[PDB]
Amino acid sequence: KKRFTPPTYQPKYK
Amino acid sequence: AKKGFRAAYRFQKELERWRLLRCPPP
Amino acid sequence: KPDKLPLFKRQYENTIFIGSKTADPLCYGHTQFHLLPDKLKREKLLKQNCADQIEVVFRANAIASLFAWTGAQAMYQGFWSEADVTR
Amino acid sequence: KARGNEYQPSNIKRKHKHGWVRRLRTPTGVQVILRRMHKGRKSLSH
Amino acid sequence: LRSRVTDRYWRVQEVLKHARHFRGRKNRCYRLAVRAVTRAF
Amino acid sequence: FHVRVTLPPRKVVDRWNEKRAMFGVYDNIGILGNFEKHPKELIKGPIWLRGWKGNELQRCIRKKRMVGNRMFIDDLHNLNKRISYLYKHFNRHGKYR
Amino acid sequence: ARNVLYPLYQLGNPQLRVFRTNFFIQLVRPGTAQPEDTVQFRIPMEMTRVDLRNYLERIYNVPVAAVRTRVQYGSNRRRDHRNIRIKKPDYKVAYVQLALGQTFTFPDLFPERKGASVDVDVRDQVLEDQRQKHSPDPRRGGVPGWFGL
Amino acid sequence: GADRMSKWTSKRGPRTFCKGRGAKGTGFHGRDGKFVQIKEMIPELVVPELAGFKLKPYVNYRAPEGTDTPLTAKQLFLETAAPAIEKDFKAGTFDPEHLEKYGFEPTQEGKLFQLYPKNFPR
Amino acid sequence: SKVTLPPNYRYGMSRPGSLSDKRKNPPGTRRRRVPVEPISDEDWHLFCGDKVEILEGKDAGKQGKVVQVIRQRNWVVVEGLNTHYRYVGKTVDYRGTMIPSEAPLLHNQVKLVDPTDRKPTDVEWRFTEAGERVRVSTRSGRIIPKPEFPRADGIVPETWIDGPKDTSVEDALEKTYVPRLKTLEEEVMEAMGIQETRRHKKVYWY
Amino acid sequence: GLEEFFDDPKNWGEEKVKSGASWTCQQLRNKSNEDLHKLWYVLLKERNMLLTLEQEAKRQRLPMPSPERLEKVVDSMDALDKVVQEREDALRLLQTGQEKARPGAWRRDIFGRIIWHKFKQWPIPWYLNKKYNRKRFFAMPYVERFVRMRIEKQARIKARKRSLERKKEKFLQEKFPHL
RNA sequence: CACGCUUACAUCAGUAACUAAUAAUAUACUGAUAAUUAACAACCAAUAAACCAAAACAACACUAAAACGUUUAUUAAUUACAUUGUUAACCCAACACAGGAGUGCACCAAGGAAAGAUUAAAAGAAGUAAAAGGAACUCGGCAAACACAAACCCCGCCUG
RNA sequence: GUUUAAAAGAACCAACUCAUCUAUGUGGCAAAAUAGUGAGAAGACUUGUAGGUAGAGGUGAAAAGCCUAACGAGCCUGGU
RNA sequence: ACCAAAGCUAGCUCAACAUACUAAACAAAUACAAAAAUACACCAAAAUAAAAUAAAACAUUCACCUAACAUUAAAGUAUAGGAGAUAGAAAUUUUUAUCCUGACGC
Ligand SMILES: [Mg+2]
Ligand SMILES: [Mg+2]
Ligand SMILES: [Mg+2]
Ligand SMILES: [Mg+2]
Ligand SMILES: [Mg+2]
Ligand SMILES: [Mg+2]
Ligand SMILES: [Mg+2]
Ligand SMILES: [Mg+2]
Ligand SMILES: [Mg+2]
Ligand SMILES: [Mg+2]
Ligand SMILES: [Mg+2]
Ligand SMILES: [Mg+2]
Ligand SMILES: [Mg+2]
Ligand SMILES: [Mg+2]
Ligand SMILES: [Mg+2]
Ligand SMILES: [Mg+2]
Ligand SMILES: [Mg+2]
Ligand SMILES: [Mg+2]
Ligand SMILES: [Mg+2]
Ligand SMILES: [Mg+2]
Ligand SMILES: [Mg+2]
Ligand SMILES: [Mg+2]
Ligand SMILES: [Mg+2]
Ligand SMILES: [Mg+2]
Ligand SMILES: [Mg+2]
Ligand SMILES: [Mg+2]
Ligand SMILES: [Mg+2]
Ligand SMILES: [Mg+2]
Ligand SMILES: [Mg+2]
Ligand SMILES: [Mg+2]
Ligand SMILES: [Mg+2]
Ligand SMILES: [Mg+2]
Ligand SMILES: [Mg+2]
Ligand SMILES: [Mg+2]
Ligand SMILES: [Mg+2]
Ligand SMILES: [Mg+2]
Ligand SMILES: [Mg+2]
Ligand SMILES: [Mg+2]
Ligand SMILES: [Mg+2]
Ligand SMILES: [Mg+2]
Ligand SMILES: [Mg+2]
Ligand SMILES: [Mg+2]
Ligand SMILES: [Mg+2]
Repeated sequence: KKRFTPPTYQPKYK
Repeated sequence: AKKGFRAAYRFQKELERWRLLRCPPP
Repeated sequence: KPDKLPLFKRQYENTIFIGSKTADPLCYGHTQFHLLPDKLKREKLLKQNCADQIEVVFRANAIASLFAWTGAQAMYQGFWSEADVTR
Repeated sequence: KARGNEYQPSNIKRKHKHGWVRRLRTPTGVQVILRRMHKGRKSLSH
Repeated sequence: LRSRVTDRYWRVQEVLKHARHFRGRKNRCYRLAVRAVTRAF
Repeated sequence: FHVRVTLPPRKVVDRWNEKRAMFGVYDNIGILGNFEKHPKELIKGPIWLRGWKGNELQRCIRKKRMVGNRMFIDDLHNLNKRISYLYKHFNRHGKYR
Repeated sequence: ARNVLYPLYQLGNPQLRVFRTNFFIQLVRPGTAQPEDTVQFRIPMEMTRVDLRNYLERIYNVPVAAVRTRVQYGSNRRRDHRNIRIKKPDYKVAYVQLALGQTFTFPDLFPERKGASVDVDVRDQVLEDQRQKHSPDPRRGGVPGWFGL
Repeated sequence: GADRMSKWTSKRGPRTFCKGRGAKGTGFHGRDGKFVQIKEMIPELVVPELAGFKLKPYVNYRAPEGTDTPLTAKQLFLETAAPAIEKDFKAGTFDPEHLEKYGFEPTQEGKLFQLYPKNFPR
Repeated sequence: SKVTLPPNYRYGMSRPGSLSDKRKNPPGTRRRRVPVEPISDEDWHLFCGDKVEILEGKDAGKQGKVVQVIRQRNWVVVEGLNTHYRYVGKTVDYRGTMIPSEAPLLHNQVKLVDPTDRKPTDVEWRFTEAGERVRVSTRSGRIIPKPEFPRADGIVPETWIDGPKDTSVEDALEKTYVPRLKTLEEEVMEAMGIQETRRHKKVYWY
Repeated sequence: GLEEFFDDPKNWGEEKVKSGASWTCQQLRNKSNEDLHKLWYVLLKERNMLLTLEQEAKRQRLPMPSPERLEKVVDSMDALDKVVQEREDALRLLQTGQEKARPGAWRRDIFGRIIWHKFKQWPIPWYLNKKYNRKRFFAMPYVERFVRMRIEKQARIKARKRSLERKKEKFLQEKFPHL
């Protein structure tokens, strides 16, 4: 399968 | 805040030891 | 500033028209007739408390319309800013 | 081709799909508004 | 009754006092000092 | 492991206040009083625990049976889920079997 | 009037009359170049051109000719310490062109006083003299000048 | 995404979204598409004559105040109708069926400014 | 106008909406709560303007006049008794005017003094038979008058001149109300002679 | 009469402009309807002038001379409005008996809450209005759970507030042993 | 201009630090004060009847049979000034992103700057030129080229 | 625009729409791009706005494609 | 020596009692594209719970699972169950009024 892991951003208060 | 007096008194002893090692009395 | 007249800026086709295309053989004007609309009546101006503008509206209509006409005639003859009118 | 720009803003579609009237015209949207009110949301709809 | 450890300072010092003459992070970090002190003994 | 740098104020606890002086005063009420009232009646607390003791599953079962009709929605849901989890864990999980 | 319910009009209804108006207007200086016959007001959001015309013609008896209104939007960009937007309130700005040819000019409501300026200059001179007399003597080198010998 | 906390005004929509800012209507739409303004719908400011009015926006600082006595319905009745009805009952011509002579109004729909429907803004 | 304060607020002898207070604690701070003894308004005997005595401090046993009171922390300050010296004029190359400011005092550290014997007494609230509530002492057994203090505005009703936009006392106290059963609208209409003949149509309300 | 928006030209550069006290409810009640109707505009002109002066002070980055005049004028106009409304309330209670001057009804919207729906002026009856007919004043059977949830949430809030007050009282009694 | 974002726009002042992926300072940070003014645009009649005969310079035709309208009769409150949109260097993509974006005008009369300062190592990317040979390279003439032509099969009729 | 008695699902080639091949890029300008080169380009054509079809389903000139960056069956909440 | 470290409070948790249970604000505007005063209507709808799990698989079955009868016993009894996993009563019995409520909870 074409398995892709999307990136996760961080909260902007940090 | 940690509820306790033993640690506080032991650290008072440690502080006195550090003070004696820093400024040795005559 | 002219915006306090009030005048508003716009962008569309800027044309120089005398009333007919340049290929028309009658490229000169004789007399214009301008009927004032119902918004600029004497009664409406008196209600608006604008009595001294009863002549200002006529003067403005004339100064605008006749200048547009004569400028269209001059630019149809071939005169412009750098080729200023001779007659 | 390039993704990520799937949101094309338009106030008509916004208010017609997630508006107050759209939520209140159906019993499920009324339940949505009630759930948002129970949670205490500052904004119940668009 | 929440019970937390209050003498962890001395629990760590009793092990770090045997590593002060070491080289590298074994004389500072506790995770690396417990292993270096056991091998020392 | 940073321990506080100042001594805390010594709590002056008096072991001779009203509660500490009259604690457990009527524990022998039935024995020394021509038994009419069991020491159960001195237990102050929740209704489903006055003179009763059990494990967590029995506690939850008794609470739901006694005061379940007055609990809130989320509280009753959490109680039902705790009952289910304790049932499954105590009847299917463990080592000694 | 604002924040009040108006009677529904129908054919043959009486004339709507307001006895105690709830509108309060400010007279603001034009931020841009304005002609002589134009006055700039800040009016409530619920006030119309005819409402301001009647306001100026009845309460203050001003021969107005034209009224033009606009709605200025207040900024909602600044953030609080909680990162919450603080919105400046929107306001209605009206431009009133006078009728009889009267020329209005916003006056200088804060003219400076010559005596006040002279007093401020004297205070500045006294402060400078005090600083000069309190400045340390360079020939002493930090020795306190209070003790005599 | 768009913003939800900001107010939904007429400045934030398309050309076909023109929401008023709170002003009252002053007329209707005529025949040729223009707006016909009704002179009965525009508020007429009733301004009195302040020429010989000897009263200022502020009062004397040395002038004394009074104890708070909020005017009540019973006090108003005692001030306007109790003496008249008392005199009428002492004279013996009191009529319980007709109370219009003392100021009572049976139906509000007759007069111009009614109280319960509140036909007047201010 | 009234300013709003967070529940975790500290009173520091400054106005809650003053620049000094805004510099002391900006709107992002929430300090620890100080325990304040509960004293209702019916049990506060310490007012502004009376001669009180100090109990503890370096200047103990001395008497002074109350200048300000703070009910949120049970604080009172007297003028020039319990003082510390602070500089106000401060610049890059000049200082001066070291003024003695006053530190606040607690109701446990200050008690009211009777004007009769000039001795510290305890104050108790009593109800006299004439319908007044006057503070009565218990040590000697006398009453304490009310220390009338001038208001913070700085204007005295004894010496006051009416300006161009002020009404006289006669015009302010002139009673001209005729309590009849007409509204202000009908009164003004009948006064100005406005004649309205047509009446409203049927309006539905729902 | 466009100068009425400004004070006297001899009070323009003044630092402090003193004025009298504000109107109090008793002084307003002592006057008649004519004098109240006139004092309304007398105060309105002063309020407009003070607002103009405040905006001009903001523009010039200078403090407004004695800004308490605006507070006094607003307080006086509020007292006048309160007195006129009190007279209107007494008159309407004497004539009709209604407490409120606008018709309304205690309704129950679709959200289960109990609201006070005020009435609007319509030229047609209620059974012929499209915009009014598509409104619902009643709750469906799925709103009872949300009503009970609101009840329980408010009960929990009140309970924890009462517990907080009790704990604060106990802490204060333990900190101050003056008993 | 439309759609969209809402003041990020304008004036003055400051930038030690915060935003600009660095400075200078400032349309992008901070504070105060001001602003977008209707003629353009939005909201801006129903009820019956006469009405088959396309738009494409529309003369007249083709097939795929084609949006866009007047007149007549009955009622349409009638009386200046109603309300709302008017800034921007901007929108959607985590960003001051080499990407995605409808329409009418012109190809400059309007917009901007590829290089922070040096040296001219290797390797890498882009380009130009090259003796003699001209596919001998390579899976394949891929790529490139002063060439930019002619044929033979397999599979799909073809456009899509 | 050019060739055509042609607006011929004709031809050359712009705007425009796709994405054949190669080289860079591969935490990059970019969670699919840049440069060169390509295919269509009056039509079964591109495209603006607004509405509809909703997951035991919709839609599909069947790639088991697409249905808000992971679809042999979306995501969120609850069962948990 | 920097970076840093330590406070004791804000408040929460579990119960008891309890009036008897959708707080306060509701001037105007708010189910037109919510907070937009103002025109001849249409308004409303119900049809079982399922499955994840256990039966070491999975097909009949699988306590609780947002429906009041509480407590002491009968009793985990009679019974119901691929008679397996498990489920599970009743007849009949006991239950004395109020304060003494706070916390070996953070
Ligand atoms: Mg996204
Ligand atoms: Mg406008
Ligand atoms: Mg959002
Ligand atoms: Mg709009
Ligand atoms: Mg727009
Ligand atoms: Mg008009
Ligand atoms: Mg944005
Ligand atoms: Mg920088
Ligand atoms: Mg700025
Ligand atoms: Mg513009
Ligand atoms: Mg270079
Ligand atoms: Mg450059
Ligand atoms: Mg460079
Ligand atoms: Mg090289
Ligand atoms: Mg090369
Ligand atoms: Mg070459
Ligand atoms: Mg060669
Ligand atoms: Mg070969
Ligand atoms: Mg080879
Ligand atoms: Mg090739
Ligand atoms: Mg070739
Ligand atoms: Mg070739
Ligand atoms: Mg093919
Ligand atoms: Mg063929
Ligand atoms: Mg072709
Ligand atoms: Mg390409
Ligand atoms: Mg090349
Ligand atoms: Mg190309
Ligand atoms: Mg081609
Ligand atoms: Mg081809
Ligand atoms: Mg749709
Ligand atoms: Mg299946
Ligand atoms: Mg399917
Ligand atoms: Mg296939
Ligand atoms: Mg396949
Ligand atoms: Mg997805
Ligand atoms: Mg199984
Ligand atoms: Mg298993
Ligand atoms: Mg299996
Ligand atoms: Mg299985
Ligand atoms: Mg089940
Ligand atoms: Mg059987
Ligand atoms: Mg088996």
